[PDB]
Amino acid sequence: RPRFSFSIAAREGKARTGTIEMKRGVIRTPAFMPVGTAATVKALKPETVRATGADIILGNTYHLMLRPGAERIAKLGGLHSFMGWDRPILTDSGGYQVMSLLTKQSEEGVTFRHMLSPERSIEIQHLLGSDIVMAFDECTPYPATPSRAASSMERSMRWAKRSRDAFDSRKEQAENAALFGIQQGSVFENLRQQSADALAEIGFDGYAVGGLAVGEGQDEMFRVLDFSVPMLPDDKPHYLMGVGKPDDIVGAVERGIDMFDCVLPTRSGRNGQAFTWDGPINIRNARFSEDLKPLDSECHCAVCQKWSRAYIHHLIRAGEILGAMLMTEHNIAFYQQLMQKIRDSISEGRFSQFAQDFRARYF
Amino acid sequence: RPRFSFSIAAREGKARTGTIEMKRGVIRTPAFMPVGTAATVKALKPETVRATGADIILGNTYHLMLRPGAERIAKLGGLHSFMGWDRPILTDSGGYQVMSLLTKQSEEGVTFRHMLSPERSIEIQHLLGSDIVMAFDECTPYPATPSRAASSMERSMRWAKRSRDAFDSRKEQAENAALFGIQQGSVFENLRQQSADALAEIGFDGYAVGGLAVGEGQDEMFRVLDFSVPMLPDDKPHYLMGVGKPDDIVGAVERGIDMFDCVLPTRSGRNGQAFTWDGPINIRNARFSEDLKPLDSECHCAVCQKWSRAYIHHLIRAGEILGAMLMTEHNIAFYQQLMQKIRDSISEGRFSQFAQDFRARYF
Ligand SMILES: CNc1nc2c(CCNC[C@]34C[C@H]5C[C@H](C[C@H](C5)C3)C4)c3nc(N)[nH]c(=O)c3cc2[nH]1
Ligand SMILES: CNc1nc2c(CCNC[C@]34C[C@H]5C[C@H](C[C@H](C5)C3)C4)c3nc(N)[nH]c(=O)c3cc2[nH]1
Ligand SMILES: [Zn+2]
Ligand SMILES: [Zn+2]
Repeated sequence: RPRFSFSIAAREGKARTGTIEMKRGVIRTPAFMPVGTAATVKALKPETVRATGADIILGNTYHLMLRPGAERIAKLGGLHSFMGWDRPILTDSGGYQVMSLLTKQSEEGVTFRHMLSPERSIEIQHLLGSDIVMAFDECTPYPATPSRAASSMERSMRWAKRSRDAFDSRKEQAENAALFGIQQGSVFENLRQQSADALAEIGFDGYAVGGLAVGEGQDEMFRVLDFSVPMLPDDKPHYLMGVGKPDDIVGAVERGIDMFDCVLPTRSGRNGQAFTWDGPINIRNARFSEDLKPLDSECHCAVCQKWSRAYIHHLIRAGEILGAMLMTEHNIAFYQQLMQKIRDSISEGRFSQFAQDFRARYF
Repeated sequence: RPRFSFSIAAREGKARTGTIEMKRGVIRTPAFMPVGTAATVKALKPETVRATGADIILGNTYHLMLRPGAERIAKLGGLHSFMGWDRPILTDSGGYQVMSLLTKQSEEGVTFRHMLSPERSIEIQHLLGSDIVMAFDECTPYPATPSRAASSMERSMRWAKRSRDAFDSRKEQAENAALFGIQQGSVFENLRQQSADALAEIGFDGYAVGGLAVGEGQDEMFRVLDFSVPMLPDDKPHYLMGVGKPDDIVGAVERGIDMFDCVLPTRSGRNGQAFTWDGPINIRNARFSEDLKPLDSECHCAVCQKWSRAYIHHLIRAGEILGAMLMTEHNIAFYQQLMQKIRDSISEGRFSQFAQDFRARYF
């Protein structure tokens, strides 16, 4: 396999389905990437994550640099060996924590004491042995004034160039990993354009839409996606960072997005929320106490083949670890099944009908 | 398979190895039974528990009657269907909580508000669909004066008769399940004898040694086992309740015990203690932070085939669920491997040498 190749096999409107080939495996797109902070997809063994259909998982610079440490993970053989996942890994750069968290910021980077800069972030991702490296950016807070959004975005573009140069200066990283740039600009079309232009001028293997799912709501997110994704190079993958609920994903795919990551299936699962084709349910609710049906009626996952809502209701109410294990496996499988249905419907030219059918039932 | 059959295949001294055949499967003895309070072996799927080699698991009247409720579990199909374990299940009767916990006691039973009595305990075990039912007893506290130990023991024997009669009066239970009586008497030989005599006069399918592992220490426990186990019928299984550390198990087998249950491999695992043939280790200790070896060098479990001490060290320190999953799988597998080595060494007539070798290395 090559270091990186994206090929588009079918289109419907702005939607695309295809594959990313990398040394450690193939990624079917549109793709959902389960996430983790501490070198684990919470409550799942890697083999379980792979069984749900995930092709790639996501890790993060900020948390792994604190614990167990990037240098430590490299001494131990890298992240793949450490956690036992041998397929591609994408790592975020720390740029969302630049917003979400404790800091002193400057053009050099951000101090948290721990420092992150374009160079340090790319170095940490190298030490982890990430397959897809994210540029170090600033997720602009929402709302932002145009002036502030512009200043933030411009800094991110300078950081994007520094990220590219750091990555290219490390031959092993440049020969075996991919680098994605991240578009900023808040909700403003001209800033989004300026950012896309800067990023394509630098040149990346893939392009993320950053700065969304930060409180603007779905309607505004979709409005921004409407003009922002066509600004990105068509022939490279488009990654929407931190999205989202099943209906967010469907709409985003309709607007040209190829890749997604979100804590929702994992986190929500441990809190008792199960995704179903009839919408989400909270398994802790008393109405499930004697319900022998599986979480979802059509789901193919191992949890729905064997255990009832009633049992899982009990496990979550009792604070049992197996409750979190089962809910998480189901929700990740659900998400993977959603992505499969999306890929199949685009390849068959019936995605708009699927999106319609999906929404009528889910809502 | 019959309702219940115990056959002894080999002996060495007081030690025995054999099988218990029941409708839901065969149990190899000496046996270790993983336990749970809430219709789960904590942090493990049933299939994982079975893969470690367990033939039978233990549940408990007291906790399941509180949550999710015995009647509820029966409405849902019984414990086996509910939790997804189709092999035998032994249930304790609530008698240890009579000691360990909130109560008003009388000859009728104990109020906790929830009531337990011989009749109610046996009924709950029926509703759960337990394969091996424990008589409802009182675990005498330690230390106890001879007078108090006797009074307690006598009440337990009256409760044992009531337990037998309740069990026999329910034809489905009597035809498909087994009933074990529990010997009391504290540390006093004459009371232990009186109790064994009472229990054999009633007649049970198996006999438990109750009232130990309640703070007397190993030396005293062994001294009591020395005279107490030969008081029990030789041709029925001998179950030591709530024991124990690997060396407790080896010594108890040397004194004629066939069956064991303990929270240690599960609980200790979630707290960071791993069992190894070189003794227990606390994986949280900094000395393991960069240790690429598995938990144990010889263990056959899936965790030792794939992950390092370093990774599991990280998981436990980070409070990750997968840390508890991995530690628990390993410790239960370890315990099952110990039992296999014990069974093999008795069947080959080299158990005393194994016990010796085991202790030299473990300590
Ligand atoms: C929620 N909406 C949202 N997320 C966003 C992220 C993080 C993506 N998820 C990774 C992450 C973040 C947290 C939570 C988990 C694990 C680990 C820490 C990595 C996912 C973002 N990351 C970067 N670098 N830049 C953004 O603009 C950005 C915008 C986001 N908008
Ligand atoms: C620790 N030493 C010890 N245990 C003992 C138990 C409980 C066995 N384990 C079941 C149990 C108990 C707790 C903890 C887990 C799950 C569930 C609740 C069932 C194991 C005992 N049970 C009964 N009926 N009688 C005893 O004399 C007795 C003595 C014990 N001495
Ligand atoms: Zn499912
Ligand atoms: Zn092991």
